[PDB]
Amino acid sequence: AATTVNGGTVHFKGEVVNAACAVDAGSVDQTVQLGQVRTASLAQEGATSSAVGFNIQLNDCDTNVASKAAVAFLGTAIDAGHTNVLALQSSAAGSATNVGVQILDRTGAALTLDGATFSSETTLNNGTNTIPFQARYFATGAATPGAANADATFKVQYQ
Amino acid sequence: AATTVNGGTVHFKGEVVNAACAVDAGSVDQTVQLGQVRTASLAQEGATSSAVGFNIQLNDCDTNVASKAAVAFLGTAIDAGHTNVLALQSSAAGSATNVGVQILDRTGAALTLDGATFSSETTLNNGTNTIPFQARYFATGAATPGAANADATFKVQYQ
Amino acid sequence: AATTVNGGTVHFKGEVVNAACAVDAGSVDQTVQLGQVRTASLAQEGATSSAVGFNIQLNDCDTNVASKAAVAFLGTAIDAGHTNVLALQSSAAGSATNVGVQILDRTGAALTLDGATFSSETTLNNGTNTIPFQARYFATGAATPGAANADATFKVQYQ
Amino acid sequence: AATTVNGGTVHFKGEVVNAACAVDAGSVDQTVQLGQVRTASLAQEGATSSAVGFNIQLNDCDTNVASKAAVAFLGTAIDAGHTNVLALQSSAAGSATNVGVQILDRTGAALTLDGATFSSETTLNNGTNTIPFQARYFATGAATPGAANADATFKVQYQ
Amino acid sequence: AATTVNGGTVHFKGEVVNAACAVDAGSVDQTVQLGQVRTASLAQEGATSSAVGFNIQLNDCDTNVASKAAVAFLGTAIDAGHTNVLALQSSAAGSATNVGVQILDRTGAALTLDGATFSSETTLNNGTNTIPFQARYFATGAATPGAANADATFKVQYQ
Amino acid sequence: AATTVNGGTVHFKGEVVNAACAVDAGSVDQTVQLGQVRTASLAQEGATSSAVGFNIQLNDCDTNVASKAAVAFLGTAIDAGHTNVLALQSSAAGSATNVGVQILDRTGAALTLDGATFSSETTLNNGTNTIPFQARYFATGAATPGAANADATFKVQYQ
Repeated sequence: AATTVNGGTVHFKGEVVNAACAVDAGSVDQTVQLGQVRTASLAQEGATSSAVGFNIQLNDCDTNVASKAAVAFLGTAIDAGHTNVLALQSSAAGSATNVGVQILDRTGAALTLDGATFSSETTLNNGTNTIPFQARYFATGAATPGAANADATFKVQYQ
Repeated sequence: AATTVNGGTVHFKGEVVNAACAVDAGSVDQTVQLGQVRTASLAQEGATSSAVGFNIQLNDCDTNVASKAAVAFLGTAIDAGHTNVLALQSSAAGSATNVGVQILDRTGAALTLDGATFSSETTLNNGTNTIPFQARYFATGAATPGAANADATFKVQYQ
Repeated sequence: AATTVNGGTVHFKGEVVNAACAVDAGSVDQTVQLGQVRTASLAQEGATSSAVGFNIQLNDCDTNVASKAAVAFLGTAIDAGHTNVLALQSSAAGSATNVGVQILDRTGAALTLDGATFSSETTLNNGTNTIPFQARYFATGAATPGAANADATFKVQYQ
Repeated sequence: AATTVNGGTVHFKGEVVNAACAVDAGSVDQTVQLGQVRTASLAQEGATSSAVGFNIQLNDCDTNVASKAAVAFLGTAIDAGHTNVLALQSSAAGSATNVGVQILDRTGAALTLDGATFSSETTLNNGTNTIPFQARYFATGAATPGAANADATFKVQYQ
Repeated sequence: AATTVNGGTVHFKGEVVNAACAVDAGSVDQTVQLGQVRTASLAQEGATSSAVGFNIQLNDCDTNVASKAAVAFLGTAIDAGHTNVLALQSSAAGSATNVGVQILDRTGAALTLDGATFSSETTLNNGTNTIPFQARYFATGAATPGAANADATFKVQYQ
Repeated sequence: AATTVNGGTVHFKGEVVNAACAVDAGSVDQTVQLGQVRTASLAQEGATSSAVGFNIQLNDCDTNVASKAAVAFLGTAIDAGHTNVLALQSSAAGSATNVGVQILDRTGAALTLDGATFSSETTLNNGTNTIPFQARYFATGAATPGAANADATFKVQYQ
């Protein structure tokens, strides 16, 4: 009485890289919860809210190949005058206006979202590594209620 | 040289609101572990179990705009006669029956899961605020072994 | 050689306030051990047990800004008829029944757990100040064996 | 001026069982921090390390229904001849080699990770209960630097 | 004027039992400082060390319900041939080997750490009672330097 | 009968390193409570509050492979000219402004949070070792009430 049935399907995602380190499986696709923000704290150009931090791990590093590392982000800018601010993208209607998302480097400086400007270097050691990062909102004009979600991709430079 | 490889993706979640307080990032989406409960403690209609507490945190409050707040929950009722009991929803097979989840206010009273009846008001103060809540199982009959998971959403009224 | 290895992570907790005093580090989050109690001493409604003492310590107080302080406690009541009794919350099963936790002021009167009614005032002095408090069990009926854990939050008023 | 705004989502997790006791909400999903271990302490097959303890707590126990309890762990073995040694799993790259984790019973003996061989029985009493356990590393050869995380599941027998 | 500031959190721990006596708050959870021991005194199997005393205090005892009391200890044994010796557990590294902790009854004998074999009975009187105990090291083989932390739990059997 | 039921999941976390010592399980992930601080003590740039101490514990040290150790910290700075000040990150709504966190060394000097500038070396001994550290707030300007949470990571050099 075997009583064999059909179970389903399993999908595997991965990548093979020729580099000194390998990005951790928990950092290739992660979601950061920023939380709600009051419009009273975003009332003029240049106003910023508080910051939320996230990390990127590097496994199996080898210092005999490379000793430094840097991360550069790529995404859609809010306009041509603010090249370091992300643009919100949730749906056709519902997103807020005159607001964006900034990414702060290890030195507290905003990162240009062009995919070529890399962050500050960080010395590595054999084994696991961690590179800190922060995110925050950045008002451009008068903020309005709505949703605020954004996506971005990053690349790593070992040298 | 300077080896560059592809990295991953980062997804940002948030919301902008026009209110006197903002929900904390750790309270927008949280899970509560109720733990196991014996069927012998749920034998007849109206029987309950011990409660488990969870909190909702409000940040950056201002008492010059509003001085009180209330929370109303929304979810699927278990029956037309039990409007204040949630219904279990995990999968198509392998869930308990004749049991539900109740949400208790800070006055020990059950909350109607219609999204309109708000809980008891609580005086706020400038800065961080916390609102207590409790959850417990409610039996509408004879309990049956199985899984017990539920979901609900809340809204905040700043009166 | 050097032989550098990965270490760990350190988390820092704190708060910046605008008031005459500041809560001590050991009083921000503390645990009070009530100890066991016999059901024979809790037989009917209104019965109480012995009290266990705890205190809140204030630091860097200044008498030129404020002169008196008071504390209000917020928590989940046991029912609508007993607003000064805190409800137990440990897990889904294994908690005692028809029993709660009462918090007594330095005057010996139980405080309502609504976050608005403050305790009796106490004159302060420059430097370190401590405010005494007591906790005891309270029975609303025939007590049953089980666990008895509870949590509460407090706010400080500087009048 | 109600000024109602959207909040968030709450997820509830639990289970209903027909047994003499119920597992504590704090023991259905727990993390054990083993800490770092030097490679010099793991040089040949069969070499172990120091132990770290963890507990499983049972609530609302009834002696009439049952008087003894035992558990059995299920997980992925590291090898065909090492069925009592759990295999590490953290990511594709960056994990220690030739080493696993062992789960010791209250009699100091290892446990087969097949989900069928239960541990030594323990007498119960009415109310809460605690069962002790220990975990340690186990070398199957020359150890290699890396990360070491693992997972397992357990079941309870109320004989 | 009326500056209100958020404070902190208070946690209460306790238990309600149906028995003749209740355990004092100072004996529910306590730490015993054994101090350092030279490895020269622990050189072969069966070697012991000097004893360190600790007490378990019972409150509100009644001589009508019960007349005598006894306790049993439950913990992880060091080996299958040594069932009355605890096993050291502090971390994955830096712990002593071939050394365990032995608990002695008021009669001078060592108790088995199975949670079923209770110690010698002790006559009680109305009011407060204390039960003496002693702890010492026990060498299974040749001692090695390291830490010697341990933990255990006890149950009281009124009769 | 047996009446076997389902339990839960156990998560094990650890690391295997090739170094002179190993970090204790209690020091790889710890929380430090700083307590509240008044804005009156943080009014100008360079003003500092009191200090709170914490330790990093090393186990199973060997004095034949290495004799001295050092610790370097990594985190997100608050400004380009304040590389020795850590930035606050709790949420996107409520956090103190112009206030950071400094990490002092056993020499009393602040450490640069770049992950390369190690602290002052300390002589080790065979067995357990402890390295002291202190943390404090640092004001870059006029302080603002809010939360003051922060995180950081460290690495060890066994020179």
